[PDB]
Amino acid sequence: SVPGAPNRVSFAKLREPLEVPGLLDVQTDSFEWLVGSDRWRQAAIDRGEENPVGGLEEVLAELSPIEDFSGSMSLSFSDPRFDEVKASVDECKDKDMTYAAPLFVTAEFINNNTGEIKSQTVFMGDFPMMTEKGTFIINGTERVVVSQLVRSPGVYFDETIDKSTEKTLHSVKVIPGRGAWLEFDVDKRDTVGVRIDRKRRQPVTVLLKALGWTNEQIVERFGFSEIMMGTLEKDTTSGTDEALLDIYRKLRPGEPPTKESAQTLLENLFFKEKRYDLARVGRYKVNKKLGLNAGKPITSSTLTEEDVVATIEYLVRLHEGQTSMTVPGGVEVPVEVDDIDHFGNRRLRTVGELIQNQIRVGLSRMERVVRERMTTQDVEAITPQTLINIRPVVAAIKEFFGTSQLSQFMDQNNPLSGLTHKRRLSALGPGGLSRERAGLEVRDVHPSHYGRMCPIETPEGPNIGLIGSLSVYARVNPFGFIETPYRKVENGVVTDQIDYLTADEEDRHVVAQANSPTDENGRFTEDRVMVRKKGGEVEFVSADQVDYMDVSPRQMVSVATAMIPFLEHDDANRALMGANMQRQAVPLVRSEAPLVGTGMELRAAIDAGDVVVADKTGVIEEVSADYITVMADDGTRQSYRLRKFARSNHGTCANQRPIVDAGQRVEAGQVIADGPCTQNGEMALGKNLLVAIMPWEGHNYEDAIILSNRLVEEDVLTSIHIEEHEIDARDTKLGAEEITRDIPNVSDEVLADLDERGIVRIGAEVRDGDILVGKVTPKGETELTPEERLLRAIFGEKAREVRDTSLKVPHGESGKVIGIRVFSREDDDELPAGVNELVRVYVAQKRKISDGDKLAGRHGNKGVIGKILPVEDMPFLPDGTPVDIILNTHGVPRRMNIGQILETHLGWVAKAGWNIDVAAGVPDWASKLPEELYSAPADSTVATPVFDGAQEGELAGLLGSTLPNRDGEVMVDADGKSTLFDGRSGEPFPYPVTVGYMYILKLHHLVDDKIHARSTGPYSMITQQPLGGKAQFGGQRFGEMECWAMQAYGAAYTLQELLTIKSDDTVGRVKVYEAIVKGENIPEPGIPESFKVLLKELQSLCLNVEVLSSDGAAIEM
Amino acid sequence: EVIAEHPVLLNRAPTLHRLGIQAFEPQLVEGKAIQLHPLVCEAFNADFDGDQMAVHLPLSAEAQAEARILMLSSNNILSPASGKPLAMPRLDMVTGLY
Amino acid sequence: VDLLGRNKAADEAAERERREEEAYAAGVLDLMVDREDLMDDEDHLLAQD
Ligand SMILES: [Mg+2]
Repeated sequence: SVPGAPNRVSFAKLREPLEVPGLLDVQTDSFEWLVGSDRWRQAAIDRGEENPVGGLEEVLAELSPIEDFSGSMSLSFSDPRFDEVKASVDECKDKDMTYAAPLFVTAEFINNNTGEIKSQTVFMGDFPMMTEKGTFIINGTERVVVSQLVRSPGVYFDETIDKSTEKTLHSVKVIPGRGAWLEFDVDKRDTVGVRIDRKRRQPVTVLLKALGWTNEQIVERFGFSEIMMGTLEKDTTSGTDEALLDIYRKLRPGEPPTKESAQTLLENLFFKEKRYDLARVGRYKVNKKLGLNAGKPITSSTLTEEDVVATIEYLVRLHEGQTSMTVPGGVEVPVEVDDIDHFGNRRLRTVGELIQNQIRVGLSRMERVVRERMTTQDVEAITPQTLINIRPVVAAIKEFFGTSQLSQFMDQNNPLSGLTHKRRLSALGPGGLSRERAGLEVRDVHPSHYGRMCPIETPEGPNIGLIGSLSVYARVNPFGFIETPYRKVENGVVTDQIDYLTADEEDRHVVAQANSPTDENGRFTEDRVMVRKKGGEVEFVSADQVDYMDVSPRQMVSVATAMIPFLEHDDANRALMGANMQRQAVPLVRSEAPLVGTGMELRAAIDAGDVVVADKTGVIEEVSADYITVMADDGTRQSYRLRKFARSNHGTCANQRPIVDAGQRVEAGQVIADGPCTQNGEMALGKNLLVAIMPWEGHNYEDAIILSNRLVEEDVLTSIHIEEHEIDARDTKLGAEEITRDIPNVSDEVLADLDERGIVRIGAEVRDGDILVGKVTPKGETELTPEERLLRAIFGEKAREVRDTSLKVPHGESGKVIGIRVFSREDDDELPAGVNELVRVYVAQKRKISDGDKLAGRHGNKGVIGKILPVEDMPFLPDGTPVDIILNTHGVPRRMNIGQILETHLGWVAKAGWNIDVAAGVPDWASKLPEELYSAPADSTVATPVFDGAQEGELAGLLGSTLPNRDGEVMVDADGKSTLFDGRSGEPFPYPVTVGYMYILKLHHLVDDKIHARSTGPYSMITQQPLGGKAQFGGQRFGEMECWAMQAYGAAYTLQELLTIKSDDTVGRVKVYEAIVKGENIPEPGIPESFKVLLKELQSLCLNVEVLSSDGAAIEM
Repeated sequence: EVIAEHPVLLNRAPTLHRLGIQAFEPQLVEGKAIQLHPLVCEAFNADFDGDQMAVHLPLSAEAQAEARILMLSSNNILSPASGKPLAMPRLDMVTGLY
Repeated sequence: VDLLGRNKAADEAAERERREEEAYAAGVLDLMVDREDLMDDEDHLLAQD
């Protein structure tokens, strides 16, 4: 499909009826809806939806008209419009600006007395805009807003077990989009009550009467249930007014018992749409569940007395065990409890809806000021400009993009990491679930996740289960529910019709498995087929009972999980580990696509956006490392600037490079420049290299890994890492700090590489302790000691009042300076208050693979390099080729991740071409293979989808059809094993060893940034203990369990020195340091300050405490 | 010259049993990863797939003697829970001897 | 019993016992290792979470 797609032969045997949709739609569609772009308008009206309203249009219409308390004044908003962005994305990133566009809305002031209308256009501020990649730019940093999973504004019934009596208690709560809650429950004594606005419980009959129902009507409607009649009998309230007064005094205990307010508050609490709203999704859910207004259009989202009575009837029917209910005027609906974890109840707040809510809050704040100062300015001399205060809305938008929990720095470790970050589904966040209520129950795989949330992919951190990844084929219902496609099946023949179903509606049909065998016409060729039914149960049903089928086997998995070959053979835990480790790969200096992979790796590469794609067909006029110029067929000229050695958010290098030649023809959408971690426009997260599966002298013992020195000499696993140091000069109580080259008391050996401005020159190499930016700060009173004055005298030191605070390379860091960015308010640049100049320095280094670095495959097999062997020591094949990596045999079987062996065998088959004989007909094991796989040359990449790829029999047959080597001798036998020689001894190994090619990748857990040490350093002022963390140069923790272990050893002295000398004991610490440096034996400790102060306090309490020596001897000190 | 004959304690949290802290005689190695004797892995419940370890330096003479005598790894062959040996061949070492 | 009722009876020793037991559980949770200074190969669920 992609014009520049390399030919990767595929093992798939099933034809996909639906292509994978745009993977970033989950963001772009939402933002288009928010801004009401014409594209979204057309795509929505195509659905038969008349006059779609954008998010901003919806919010503005809901906000207006704002009417004065007297009705003589009014204000209205409409017609939101957007102009061109101030600057391009790259310029904004380069200048620490925010990618935003002006927002204008037409505002009309109306005076109802004289009829004056004042209509103008009001600037509402700079609204941040989304880029083509589905991300935002704020203050120069790239950020992503992740979708949030939240409970929908429906009505939810449930049953629980009473803690005291162990009885069954049924309850219901009405959850609105905006407003107060309403809930009912049957007590353990069979008493039906209602809680209004979470307040104290009271009989439901009180609420029923307050709505105007008389005792006769209540008896008639609820006579079927004895508990309701008993509650009414025991209800000591009569008449509508008395019940209204009771409710009013319940909700407003401190207000006078006036009848007018008592009647008004109830109407204004639920039933009038000013302060209560179900948001057009809560209304839909309530109508569907209770069977109200069947077939009617959604006219209003307000609550009505009819549905409250219906909810009470539903609760009463549920308590008494009835299964079906019919409401007067409605349609029959089953009576059952609600599983809040079911995606028929959970909905998705996309970026658009979150920004809409923030804008709603801002405009709500604005409305108060507008209506307040409507009553303070002279009438008829009041334009919209005079009272439209846009500060609150801009402040709200800035706060959301700067401090909200959903807007996060994009995970820019590699293209796959960023792509999978944009498609997150986060249950945690404001309006989600409570911080301390994230129990193990919610973070579990419900059956409804199938086809809309991947069960394998999830972070390893504390958010396991709380954060998910959207599936490849899923999409978002305009109500926010996640839909997924299915093929319609009729009379047992699979049809090309595809319908999108939500989890709520999927349970009403029987869904067959994706890869069920079928004939050319589509009819099933089996009597019984595996299907999923209402409860998520998998069973076997006749061929005439199926209703739908999955579009493809890859429906359940996500983008990352779709890139693990032979995913059948890996356990769920190891698949999870591999999927998450794919997100931690660090881009290498030269990327290389895997020999054996999946067809997804192409699309995922393009949809990530890091690859440059030609917009229009044309000829490559000029190509260079920095930019590509294309002349379109229509005469238009395009220029694409490539980003070179740009530092990602996580310190990885984002270097791009072109893959086209001058004069070449490129089709529309063709990839013209490789991304940071792709080759020819497809994912290249790692390197494919030769692996032998055998233990080796114990160097690969306990999941360790052995590497050949070749990988160090050829820069196979080398990666470039860039660090950004920062400093600034601020105003102080003694004055302003200064950046200078004349820093005091340093030899010329130290500042040789500093420029005139005092900043390290570009291109110079720096090592830990080297000065980067020379900075000096004013000091206070000197008051030299006699010794210091003598030193001034004997060196002729003229008085100066500055102290050195120059920026220096942190401990254990080095590299070459590649860039400097300097800002200063004198150049009108925006800076923090009380700051004059700011400097940022970029230091780049070329890290090779070393001992301790973490490597891993795609199947969850991970380890650390325990040894790097000389090339001559590695076991080598009979032709002299030395293997690159050795993996221990004992780690494969018990981990249940045998898919790595499949990858090894298929990679060997791919590296050396194969040729299946057809002289006497196709071999019986080659019947299912497509003809395209009957032959292939060396280094021929192959594809094996996750759930439809190479079979065991096909792979076993292919292993014996590989082409010979240069000399004509086959290295690997039909079993995938080869006879390896010993590099050291030279004798052949007694038994053949499994050999092949494995795709392994370098994780971002390098030892260079994990080693830490501390003899003495800074200390915390609050608690006097050593600081914590590598950045602060802190010490290691010594917990209570370590103290228990030391006590169990009987090592009293070691524990004492750990708790006192190496801890908050200043005098002892200094004494021990002095003794060590001077060679004196370590002084003994004793009598800490805490005991001294405790003893002093005890004495202050007139308690004659004293310390005595021996078993009854005199005092000491 | 300084590092010779100066034991250091190795620890890996959590410390469920006293053998979680053990003294070793340090020797300098290139690179940045600590090298741990295989036979003590079972004691530390550590595998070489990404685990880290903490090192503490005894200072006083009494502390050095305690580490050299009470806490030395070679002196803790037997587990304290049941007296059965703990630093014995495992995994690869078994397969060879078998 | 309906006519007389109860004089808003409350218990004090039971509340003290509950408070002490909850404090002991909090101390037990604090005794465990924190996420800031784990030594495992990768982050994982802790009891405190
Ligand atoms: Mg581990």
